[PDB]
Amino acid sequence: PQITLWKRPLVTIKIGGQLKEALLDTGADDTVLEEMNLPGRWKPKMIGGIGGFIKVRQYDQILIEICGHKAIGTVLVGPTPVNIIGRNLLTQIGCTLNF
Amino acid sequence: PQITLWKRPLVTIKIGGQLKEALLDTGADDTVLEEMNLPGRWKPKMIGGIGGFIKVRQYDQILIEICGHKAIGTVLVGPTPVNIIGRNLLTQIGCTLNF
Ligand SMILES: [Mg+2]
Repeated sequence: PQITLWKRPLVTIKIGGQLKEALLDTGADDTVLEEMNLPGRWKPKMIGGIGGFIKVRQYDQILIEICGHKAIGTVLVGPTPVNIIGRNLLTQIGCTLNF
Repeated sequence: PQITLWKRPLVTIKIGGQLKEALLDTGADDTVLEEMNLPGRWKPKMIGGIGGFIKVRQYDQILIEICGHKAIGTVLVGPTPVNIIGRNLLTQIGCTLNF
C-alpha cells in the first residue's frame, strides 16, 4: 500500500495466531508488542534509555503479517504503551519513505 | 527520494537560517527541534504524557526544507533528545510509507 500520514499509521497485524493493531514507526529501531505468547527461546532485553530502561522479552525469527505482507524477524514483548512495528520489520517488508 | 529503513532515517534540514540533522519519524505526531531562534509569536505547549510532560514552545507557519523539499508548518522548540520531523511536516512534503 501507499500510506499517507495525516493520521497515525496504524495497521492490522497477524502474529502468534492473533490479530492486533500496531503503529508503523520509522522512529523506532525495534518492534515491541504488548504481552502475548510467542514460540521459542527468549532472553530479557533492556530498551529505552531516555529517562530509564524497560525490560522486555526478545524473541527471534517470529513470523508476522503486517498489513497483508509477511516478514520474519525479532519481536520484543513487554509493557509498551503502543504496539510498535519498528525499522527491523519495516525493512523486512520492504517499507520505504517516499516523497 | 526513496528512503530505506536499515538505518535511522536522518536527513539534513534547513530551518531558521541554519542546517540541522533530524529524524523522519512516522511515530511522532509533531515536529520538535532543539533550541533555536524562530520568528513569530509562540506559546508554550506540553507534550509527551507517558511518564510526564515536557514544555516546549510552539511556533506556527515556519518554513523548513526537508531533504530538498520545502514545507510550512508548526515547529515545536525545546529540550528533545533527537530532532524529530513528525507527521505534521511529513504530510506537508507529501511523504508516504510504501510497500
Ligand atoms: Mg519514537
